[PDB]
Amino acid sequence: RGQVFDVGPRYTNLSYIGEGMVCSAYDNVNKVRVAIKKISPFEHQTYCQRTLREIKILLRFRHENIIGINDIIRAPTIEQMKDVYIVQDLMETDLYKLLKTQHLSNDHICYFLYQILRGLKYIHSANVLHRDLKPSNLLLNTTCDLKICDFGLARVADPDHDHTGFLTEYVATRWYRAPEIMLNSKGYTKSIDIWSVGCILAEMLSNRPIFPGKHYLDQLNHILGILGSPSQEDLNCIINLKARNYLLSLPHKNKVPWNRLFPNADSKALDLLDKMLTFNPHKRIEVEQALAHPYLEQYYDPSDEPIAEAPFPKEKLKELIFEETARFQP
Ligand SMILES: *CCS(=O)(=O)NCc1ccc2[nH]ncc2c1
Repeated sequence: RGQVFDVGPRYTNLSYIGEGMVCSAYDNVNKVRVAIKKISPFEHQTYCQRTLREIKILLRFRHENIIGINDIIRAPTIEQMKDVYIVQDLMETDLYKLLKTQHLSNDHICYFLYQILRGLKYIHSANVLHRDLKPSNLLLNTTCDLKICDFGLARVADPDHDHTGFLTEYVATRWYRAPEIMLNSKGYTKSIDIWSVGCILAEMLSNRPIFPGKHYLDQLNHILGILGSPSQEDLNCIINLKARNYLLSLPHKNKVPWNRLFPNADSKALDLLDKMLTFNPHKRIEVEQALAHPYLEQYYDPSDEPIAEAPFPKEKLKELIFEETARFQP
C-alpha cells in the first residue's frame, strides 16, 4: 500500500498500479481482479468538475471499446465522504507502455486503430468529445482488446462556440493537440479527436510521437514542419488576424511525404493518416469515414459499430457526485 485505500471487504489484496492512486484488487463477488482508482477531489474544484463529468459519461456509455464503471465506493453520507473509489475492468497494459517496448505488426496497428475508431464513433454519436486521446488513455489486455479511458476532459460538442483568439491556453496533452488549438479553436468540435487519433496512428507506425513539442507554440512548429505551410484556402479560413499574420510570417515549409517518414508503413495506412492529419479541421476526415477507409476493410461493419441510444460551486458538486454514485450503495 501507500495510503488509506479503503474499498470494503468486497475488494481485497491490493497491488499498486500508478498515480489520486490506482490499484488492482480481487473482487470477491465476480471472482476476478479489477482496477480501482481513489479520487480525493473535494478540496480542488478542478478535480471535482472532472470527476462528475467522467462519472456521468461513463455510467451512460455502454460500449466494448470504452472502459465502464463496474462499482463506485464511498461513505454512506456526504459528511463522511472524503474519497470516491471507481472500480473498472482490469486491463493488463496501455498503448503508451506497449509502444515503449514492442514493435507492432501492421495487423496489430490496423486492429488497434479499428477499435479506437469504433469506440470513438460511439462517443461522437452521443455528441461527446473525449479531448485527451493519447496512448496512455488506450487500455489493452493480452488478447489486444482495446478500451478508451479517461473522460476527465470530455465535453458535449459545441461547434458554434469553438472560436477563440490566437495562443489561447489549453488543458489537453500537448503532443496530441490539433494545430487549430494554437490558432483559433477551443477544441469543441469532433475534428479535435480525429487529429489525436491521427497522432496515435503515426506513433503506432514508428513507436515515437510524431509531433513532440516541448512547449505551447513549439507544438505548431512540429506540425508545420511535417505538413508544410498551409495553403491560401486553409489560411483564408483563419479569420483571426493574429493567428493569420503569425502563419504568414513563417518561411515557406514543404510537406514531408508520409512514405519518407514511415518507409515500412502500409500505403493504405498512410492514406488514412494523411486524411486524419489534415490541417484544416473542416476538411479532416470524420470518424465514420475513417472506419469506411480501405485500410480498415477487413474489420469495417457498420451494423457492428454501434451508436449511443441518445445525445448526451464545489458544495453543490460534492452533492452531485454523492447523488450520481448512490445507485452503487447496498
Ligand atoms: C485511463 C487511463 S488512467 O485512468 O490514467 N489509468 C488508470 C487506470 C484506470 C482503469 C484501468 N483498468 N485497468 C488498468 C487501469 C488503469
